[PDB]
Amino acid sequence: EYVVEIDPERLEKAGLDMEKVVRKLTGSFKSAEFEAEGYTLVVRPKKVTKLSDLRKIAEKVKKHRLKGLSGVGKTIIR
Amino acid sequence: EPTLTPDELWLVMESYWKEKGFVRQHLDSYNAFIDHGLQDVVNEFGEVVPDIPNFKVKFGKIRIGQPEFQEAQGQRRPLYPMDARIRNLTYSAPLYLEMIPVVNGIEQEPVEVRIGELPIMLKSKACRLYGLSDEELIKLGEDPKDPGGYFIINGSERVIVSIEDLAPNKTLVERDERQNKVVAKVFSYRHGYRALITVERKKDGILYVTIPNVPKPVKFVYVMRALGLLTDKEIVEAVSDDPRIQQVLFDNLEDASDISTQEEALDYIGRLALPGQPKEYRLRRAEHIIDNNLLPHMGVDPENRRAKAYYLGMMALKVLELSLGLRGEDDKDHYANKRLKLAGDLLKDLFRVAFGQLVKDMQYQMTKTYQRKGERYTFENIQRFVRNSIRPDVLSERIEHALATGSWPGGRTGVSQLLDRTNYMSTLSHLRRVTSPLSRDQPHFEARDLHGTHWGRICPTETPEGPNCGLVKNLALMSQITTGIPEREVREYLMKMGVVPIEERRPAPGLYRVYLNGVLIGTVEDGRKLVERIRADRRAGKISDVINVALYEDEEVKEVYINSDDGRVRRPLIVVENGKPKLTREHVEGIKNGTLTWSDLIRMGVIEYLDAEEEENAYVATWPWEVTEEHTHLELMPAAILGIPASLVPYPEHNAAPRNTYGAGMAKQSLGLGWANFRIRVDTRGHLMHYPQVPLVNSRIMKAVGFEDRPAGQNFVVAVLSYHGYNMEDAVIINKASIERGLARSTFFRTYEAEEKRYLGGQKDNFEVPSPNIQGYLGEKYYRHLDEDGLIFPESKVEGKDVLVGRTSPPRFQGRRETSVTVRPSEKGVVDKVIVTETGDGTKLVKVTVRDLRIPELGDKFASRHGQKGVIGLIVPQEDMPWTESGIVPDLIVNPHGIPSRMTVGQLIEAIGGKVASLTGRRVDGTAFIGEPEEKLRKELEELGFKHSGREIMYDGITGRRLEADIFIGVIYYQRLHHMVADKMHARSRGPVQVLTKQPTEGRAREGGLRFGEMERDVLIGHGAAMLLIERLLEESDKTEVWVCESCGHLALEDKRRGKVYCPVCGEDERISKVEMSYAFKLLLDELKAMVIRPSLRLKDRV
Amino acid sequence: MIVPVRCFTCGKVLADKYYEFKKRVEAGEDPGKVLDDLGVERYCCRRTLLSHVELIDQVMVYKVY
DNA sequence: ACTGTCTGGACTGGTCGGCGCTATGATC
DNA sequence: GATCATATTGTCCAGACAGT
Ligand SMILES: [Zn+2]
Ligand SMILES: [Zn+2]
Repeated sequence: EYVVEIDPERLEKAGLDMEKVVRKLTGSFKSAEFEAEGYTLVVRPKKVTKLSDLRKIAEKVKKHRLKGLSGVGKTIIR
Repeated sequence: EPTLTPDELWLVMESYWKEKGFVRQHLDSYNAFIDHGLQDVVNEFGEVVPDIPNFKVKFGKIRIGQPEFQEAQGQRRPLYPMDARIRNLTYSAPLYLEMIPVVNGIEQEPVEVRIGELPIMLKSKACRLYGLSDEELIKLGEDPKDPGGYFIINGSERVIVSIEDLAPNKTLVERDERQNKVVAKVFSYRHGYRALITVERKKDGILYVTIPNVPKPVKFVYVMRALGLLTDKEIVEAVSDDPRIQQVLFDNLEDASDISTQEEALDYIGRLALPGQPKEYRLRRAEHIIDNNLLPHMGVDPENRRAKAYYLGMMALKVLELSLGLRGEDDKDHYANKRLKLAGDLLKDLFRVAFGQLVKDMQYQMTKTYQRKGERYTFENIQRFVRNSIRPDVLSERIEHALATGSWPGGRTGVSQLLDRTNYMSTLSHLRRVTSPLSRDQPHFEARDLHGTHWGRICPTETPEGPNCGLVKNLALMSQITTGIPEREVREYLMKMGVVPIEERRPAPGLYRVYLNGVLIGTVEDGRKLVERIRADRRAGKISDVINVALYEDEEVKEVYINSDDGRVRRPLIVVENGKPKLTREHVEGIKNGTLTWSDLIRMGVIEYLDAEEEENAYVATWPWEVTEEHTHLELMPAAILGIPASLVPYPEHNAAPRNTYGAGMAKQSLGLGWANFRIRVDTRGHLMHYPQVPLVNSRIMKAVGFEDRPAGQNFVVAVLSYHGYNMEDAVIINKASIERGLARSTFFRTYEAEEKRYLGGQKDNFEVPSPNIQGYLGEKYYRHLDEDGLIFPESKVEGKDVLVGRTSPPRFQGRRETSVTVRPSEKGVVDKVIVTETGDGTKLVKVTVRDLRIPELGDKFASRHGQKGVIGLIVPQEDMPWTESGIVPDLIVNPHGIPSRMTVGQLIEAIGGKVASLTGRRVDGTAFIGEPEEKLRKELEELGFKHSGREIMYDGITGRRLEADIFIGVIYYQRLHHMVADKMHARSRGPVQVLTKQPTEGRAREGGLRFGEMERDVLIGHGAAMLLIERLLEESDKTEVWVCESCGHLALEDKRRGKVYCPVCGEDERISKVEMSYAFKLLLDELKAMVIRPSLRLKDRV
Repeated sequence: MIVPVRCFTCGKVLADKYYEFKKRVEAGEDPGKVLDDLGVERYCCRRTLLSHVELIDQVMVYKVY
């Protein structure tokens, strides 16, 4: 499974903590267990034994939006 | 030792151009095609098996004889290009291929039978002009300065423009942003057939394979299994061994695990190709599709099918690495991945198609002869049986026709074009022209724009305007195109140098892959050492200069590329080692003395040809004084990066790029003594300058090119000044006395042809003055210039619609028709010459060349060499023109507003240089980056007694007073263009109309009208002019009256014999009304009725 | 193809002295001094004489009749 | 109810000039 | 020789459609 490591500096711009980030996928993804180890995000499988379903669920985490609105990319202030 | 001078490099470049020339690519490609291309095609076809039991005919050696022509009587005589042009004959030579019949497996006596006529390139090895001196070419009616390299088909010169295509059998990888996928494509070539094999990876991680004549992309794993590999492990290491690549492959075959055997994948392929078919039919269809479409360049036998899977694997890696960031996306416009199909390759493909059709025709002929006569007549004389079953013309009419209309087999079109004969520059530009297969209307931002690999290969400025911009380019002056060499020798040399074969050692991350012409051949431990050894051997003359070696050393992948194929545009560069160029003063002295040639310099490795792939590893120095220890090459001539017409511009670095492009484009439209044999030529249109002049400010390359011997313009004393507003908006003012003195005087020649064609039943045309009793008599005064043989006398003044050749035609289905050849209604002149000869069928042919004196007048287009163009605004008398204090009256006056707006400082520099050259008597060099400096020119102008700026004190020609401003007057080379107002004025009131739409005809030759397009109608609507629009579109173009039935709206029929109008669909002999409308609307109604649509016209009262 | 009779700017006759100028140029002398001694002082006439190239000899070889 | 895919259509106007093509394998 | 039936069947944008 994916062991996600994120840079803190980008987290300094999104304005939210890592643990709350976990709260954005615990309820949404009830088929997987999400754990936080400092600045590293580690997921745990409930019942996963095939590589086919890993590639059908790893991209759903990435496509999930933690905060904001869908379809929003860059943002600048003038 | 001195660091050399650009003059020595210019001498070396001049020697290079003297040894090779400017049409070397066409001549070399045609020589390669003649020497082995015909033999390669013949060996590829091999033999013909007709429907005869236990008998076959195999093909032997094929040769080509001298260019000869057989007349209608039957006399075979040597053929010359001038005779072919005059008599409308194709300059071709017979092809003799020996045929060896095989009876019961025993070879018989060979039979040498002509299989057709192949057109001969001018000044080629198979041409009669090869090796002839200037006097010999003069005695044959040929210009010694003519470069050749073109074909004469039906008396018209045809030039094959090179085609900038993708590299064959090379995989190019790119990413589609809209599709969010990584796509790799290869154009595999086999016997003139091109197959686009595609491997893609979508967002789901699966790999799809696109095969032609297949409607849907199928999975990569399915083709990989059907290609010969059975187990999953075979596909696993058929691609690579990198763990990421292995894991991607594991995911791929896990997703595609539903099919495990070859038969199921073949069944899927056949079902997708041909749905609703029996299983075995789909199986054989899929097998044939895989054999003849899936990478045909690897072969067609199933034995190499497994190897095709290997070629699939090298594709998958290329897809995978770009999908994982290991490698970057290669540039599609990079010239390392681009090849240049020359005339030789296209001729080989056309000859292959024609020979295949000839082979099938001969097979049908022998089958028919055996079925009719039987075995007794067939085998009693096998020499005569094979010869009589051959129709050579069937081949010939396929070749020359493709060289006539420009249409090539396989959908390629525009390959052969009419050679431009406007002047000396246009023909060279057309002979050094490269086109692209991309559509002209398509916006190709990444393809039309200039590329960094075009340095030394493609001219950066000389490009056409409009939709042809970017897609049509010209070869650079230093551009060199490779000639084919046997690849087996190169592969053997590479293997013996220390390259481990691919089948012996698997690729490794720590090993350098070796590629030969885009095909991986193995791996080596030290790629850099191998590249250095190959370069040293090439510099030592051990191997040919065609082989080019490059090394790509990235942090992830390492590769070595060796290229020895055709279509690679290269440039010569001086090898620099340890900061010292290999070219010394001794080599320059030997070149100047004639003891050393350019090929000698190439032999010792002092100067080497580099393509785009090798130059990636090179660090070139622009100037001989800028060489350092890290520099690897030295530029020979920085001014040689421009094309032949682009070098005509003096000081192109001082002008804007669009201005330089316009000047290069208009250099081909100028008028001058292009050819010394213009009077004997039979060109349909031509121009001659009475007093052509070589420019005083000319680049040194123009002397080597040959523009000085064949100038196309005159030097004009131009003063930049506003004169009564008649030079406004790019216009120019010319001197009346200068025009009357012969300045810019031109003559326009037009050639008309008349053939005494023979029809069926013995009917034929007759060359005689038509009798007034016959119909179609134009008039008594129209034949006043005809002789008793129906031919016009030379040196006879003619006008519009004047009869030149009196011809009478047999009547259709009565008296003989009139088909006399007449001058154009808007054209006139004096008959220059009359030529009487015969065509290929023995019929009489009369060509009349008529010349018209073109004195410059208002509307005549004159252009400078820096893109400054305009028409004559006023013919000002000399007494009214201003004059300087030195007593100089300008021959031209240009507006001062156009000079700074277009950023044209090169025109001012050229004016200063022309004045300096005229005052000193020494020609001023205007070569790019090595020309005479502007400040030096101003210095000598000051030393000559004139102002530094070139301004002179001028007096008004009318008032006689001194002008308050010093006017800038200098000598600028101004050329007259072929866009004269005499051939551009059109005026139609009423005349002929089209037989279909009852509308005015097209163009000016047939007295056509002027098109009032959709935009004109729109702006007339916007103006609110309803009646003006009615008068224009309806009352003046196709006004007509029809009869309409009020009961049903159908078009009523009017019978003149009965004298009554009635509706046939309905009856209604009373309620019929006349409606005025356009004939185009009636045609539209007829089209709708033909399309099973009924338009019912509901008539309404006008009030 | 042949030298113009008069200068295009002022009508000064130059065809008479062109062949002498061409002969002196082929002898290695400076064309400026040759023009100076021949009376060709204005640079327009010098333009006409210098920029002209003889080409009629290459046209006479192609007979037309 | 969304989402990627298959299918269909258009790609500024005008002008000058040229080149070239629009049958054939049986039958008496 | 002179005739004669036959002569094969490139991109981008928008609307409609199986699939989940
Ligand atoms: Zn009716
Ligand atoms: Zn003068």
